[PDB]
Amino acid sequence: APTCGICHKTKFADGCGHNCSYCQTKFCARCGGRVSLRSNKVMWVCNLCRKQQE
Amino acid sequence: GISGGGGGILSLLCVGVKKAKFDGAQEKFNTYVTLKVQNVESTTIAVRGSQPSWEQDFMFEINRLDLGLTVEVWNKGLIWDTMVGTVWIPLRTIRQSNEEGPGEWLTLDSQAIMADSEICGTKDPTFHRILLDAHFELPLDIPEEEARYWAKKLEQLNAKLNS
Amino acid sequence: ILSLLCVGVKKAKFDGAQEKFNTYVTLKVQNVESTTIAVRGSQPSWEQDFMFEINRLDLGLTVEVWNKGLIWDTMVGTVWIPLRTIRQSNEEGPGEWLTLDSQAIMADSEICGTKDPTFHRILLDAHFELPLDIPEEEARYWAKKLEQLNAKLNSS
Ligand SMILES: [Zn+2]
Ligand SMILES: [Zn+2]
Repeated sequence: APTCGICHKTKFADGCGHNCSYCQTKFCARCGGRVSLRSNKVMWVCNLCRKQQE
Repeated sequence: GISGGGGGILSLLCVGVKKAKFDGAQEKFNTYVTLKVQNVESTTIAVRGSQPSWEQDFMFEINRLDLGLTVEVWNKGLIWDTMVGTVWIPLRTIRQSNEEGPGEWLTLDSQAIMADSEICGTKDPTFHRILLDAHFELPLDIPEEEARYWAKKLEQLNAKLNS
Repeated sequence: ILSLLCVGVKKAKFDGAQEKFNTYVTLKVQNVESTTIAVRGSQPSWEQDFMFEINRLDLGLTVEVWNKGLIWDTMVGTVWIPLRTIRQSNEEGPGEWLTLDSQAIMADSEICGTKDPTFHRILLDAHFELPLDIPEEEARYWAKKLEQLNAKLNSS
């Protein structure tokens, strides 16, 4: 049972979840988001790192 | 240019296991619910009686909408457990929402309908019912200012790491 | 809903070193989007089937292949498949190898093609499932929509 490293509740199916591009914590859809740069680059950032940089 | 839009992939399945109503003597039941989806399994605690209330939420981050959520209600035994009943909910029938719902009462069936070794429904209705909610959530949106901040911050770090 | 579009994302073949690739495929039709998980190597195999409810046929299926990075994931290639071109069949197929292009072409903030071929290819099966019948009322609606794609409901 891999589980979101933020909420510790959501369980990931194999290969699901995203790693935070900053802290590398694997997170579920409730716990971080995506920043898309032009049409060819995307990064992922968890809500804890978001909070820190606010 | 730079977007914080989360887009529209439905990956987070939320399931609310509410309660059940069994036909028969209450001392006969000490039951739990198991949920299975995309080879992930979760379970409530066991609750006694003919009207158990679990009120437990479960979340699964998945990517295969082509399957279903198997729900099983099990009567706990000290040596073996015995299935009270089951339903199978195709993931394509599950609403997309941001809110918890009231659930619906579903009749529990006794047996899976199997085709080609995979479950595709259930059969042989019992007189028991379960109250269950399920919904998919959409990904979060990051506001544009905050997205631009993160893109620049981590572009600079990427540029530094590459050097 | 005129038809259910089935899309089988089978595998891909990348030019260059195995260890450079850890890739996933995303699909978009109208505002419905889907994704595979990431698989390592120069010839990853996803073998994942997707389905979309299609009501208009003048648009396309956008397919993107992304490569995971520590910070950024990078889009390694894309194709845009006009829906009107997809085979009409209930039968799954072996897929066709399609060369991945470097970027989308836009008309009015919206994809209308791709350009700049890469040396990477994707194996995709796509087909429209046959509807069971088309009620007289809906046939009139589809006849109008198809007749501006130089198309018309099969008389049978
Ligand atoms: Zn989470
Ligand atoms: Zn983080």
